[PDB]
Amino acid sequence: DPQHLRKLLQAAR
Repeated sequence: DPQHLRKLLQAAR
């Protein structure tokens, strides 16, 4: 589930 890896990466500032 790489889609969520990206989502969480996108979550970090």
